[PDB]
Amino acid sequence: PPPPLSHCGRAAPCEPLRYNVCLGSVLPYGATSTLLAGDSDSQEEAHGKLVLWSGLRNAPRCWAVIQPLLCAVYMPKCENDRVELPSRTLCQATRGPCAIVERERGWPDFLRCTPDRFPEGCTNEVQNIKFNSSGQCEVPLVRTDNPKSWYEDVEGCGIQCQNPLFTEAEHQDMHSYIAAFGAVTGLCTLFTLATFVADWRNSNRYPAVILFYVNACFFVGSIGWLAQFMDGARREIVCRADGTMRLGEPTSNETLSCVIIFVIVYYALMAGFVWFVVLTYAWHTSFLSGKTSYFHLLTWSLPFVLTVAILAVAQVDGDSVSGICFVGYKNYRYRAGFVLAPIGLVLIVGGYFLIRGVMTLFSARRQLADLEDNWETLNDNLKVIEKADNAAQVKDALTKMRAAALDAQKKDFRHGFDILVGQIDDALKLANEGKVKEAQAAAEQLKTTRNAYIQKYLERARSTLSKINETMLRLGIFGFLAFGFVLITFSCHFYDFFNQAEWERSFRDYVLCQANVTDCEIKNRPSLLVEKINLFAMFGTGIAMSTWVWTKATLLIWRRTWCR
Ligand SMILES: CS(=O)(=O)c1ccc(C(=O)Nc2ccc(Cl)c(-c3ccccn3)c2)c(Cl)c1
Ligand SMILES: *[C@@H]1O[C@H](CO)[C@@H](O)[C@H](O)[C@H]1NC(C)=O
Repeated sequence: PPPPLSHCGRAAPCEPLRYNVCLGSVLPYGATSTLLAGDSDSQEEAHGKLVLWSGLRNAPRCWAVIQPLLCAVYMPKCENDRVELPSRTLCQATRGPCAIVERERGWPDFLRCTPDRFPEGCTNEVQNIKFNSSGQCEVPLVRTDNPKSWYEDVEGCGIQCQNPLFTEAEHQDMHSYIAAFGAVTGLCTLFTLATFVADWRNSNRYPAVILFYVNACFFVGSIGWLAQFMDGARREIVCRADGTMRLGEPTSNETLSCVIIFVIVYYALMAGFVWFVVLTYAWHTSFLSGKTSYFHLLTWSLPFVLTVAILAVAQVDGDSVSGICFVGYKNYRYRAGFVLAPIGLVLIVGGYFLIRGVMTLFSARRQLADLEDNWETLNDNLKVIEKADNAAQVKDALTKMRAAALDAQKKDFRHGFDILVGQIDDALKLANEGKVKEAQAAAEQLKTTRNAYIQKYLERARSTLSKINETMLRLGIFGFLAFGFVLITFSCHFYDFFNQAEWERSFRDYVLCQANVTDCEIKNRPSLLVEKINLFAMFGTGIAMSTWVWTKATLLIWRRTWCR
């Protein structure tokens, strides 16, 4: 029994302990003092302050070091009218893990590690006392030892893998939607690819070959989206090794599984849009075999660059609702710059080719509509000269035929119309002179020039309009239909980015309030039905482009291979 040092003590009247327990541990000493605790001026009041301090049970790292400190200040050892001052080593041990205390409320003057009221080289009785109460994390926080997993300053607790803003039943509902849409797309797109490889001889040709790689992109995308449906795959792709949600991937000492599924989904998504722009450019140029090298470069290099960029900045995060890893689930700025930015460009570039595509379709359609209008004006006015008996009537119909000839005129075509124009002038002089018989005979000469040379150009014009009937219009229908779905996808990704500033605030507010309790309400969360609309647009194009081989010719392709 050695006598303790003068500086490690403080002269105080020692009153007996009311409670024989401090924060779930027995006390050996009998007397205490309420002067070390500034706020407390009674033992009952000290226990009333200790029960508020015990609210730090959550966050084990702080709770493990604050328990011997709180008992050394509020319920300390008092013997021979002197209270034991707590050692600075016991005090400094809290400064680090209990950094949350300084931030949330701030350390009081009596609980600050100053050389006075906290001296060095002092042996405490609380140091001998062992506390077994620790390791408590309030859900949605899960107990983890990984420092790169601890949510905010709550050292010891990390954010759980399952999204706390959505229920277990709601997850099941979204996963049922992804399974159904994924399987239908997966089977439809594979069928198209199987039909294309079966007739590869004829199939590897523009513009049909474009749709083959389009489907290939939607097939790979389906594999990545359906990957979560393997036993325990969703809680391997989206969940970290400790059980926390995956963030900032590629991260150190963690399975590549997350960035694998991200690369498969995002790359096949982006390459699908570059192949869409190729399809729209093909519909523009239809009105290309030597450009195959240029097509395959941009469709596989540009998405590669964007994917490598995301992996370099490490912005791959995982959502339990989607069941896949993606760019910018946490930091939406990186999502907009890598999802809305390229999808924004494909609507500008791809759309421009669809606009100039219909522009040329209706321009060439108008050319024959105007030339057939002038053909009838010539035919009807010739019947007027035939019907006419007056020299003024013949003169009137020839002047109408002359204006219609010049209107239809605007080298092989120019030479032919000059003969007709010249013949009208030769006929016009006869009408001016008063001759009706000679002018009517001259009009019949225009019929022979029309019936053998001008007729051939009209026949060639009507034939080109019949060329547009099937494939020329089919590619356009698929191009506009795909554009529609891309416009839906853009709107859904934009809606998310728009409200992600408030959804971050509401997610943070719900997790931090549930961290401590002896009700918490979700302010606002992202709309799942809008996410279902996005998946309807994504998988919708997958099935919509799969209908290219939905022709009568493909039925005979499968019948021929059946015999083989
Ligand atoms: C509240 S938060 O943590 O900011 C958060 C949480 C979840 C999301 C979110 O929308 N997740 C999600 C949930 C479900 C789906 Cl299907 C998707 C999706 C849709 C289309 C393409 C790829 N993934 C995405 C977002 Cl943007 C933000
Ligand atoms: C629990 O943590 C919140 C901050 O997330 C804080 O406002 C609250 O005071 C803490 N509870 C206790 C009892 O200290």
